[PDB]
Amino acid sequence: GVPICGETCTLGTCYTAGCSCSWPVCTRN
Repeated sequence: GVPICGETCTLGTCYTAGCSCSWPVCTRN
């Protein structure tokens, strides 16, 4: 849930293992 990954889930993909792809943002827990 916390956006400490700083990745956009726009393409439906996150590089940070553990981060959820909460379109359009990758959030970890």
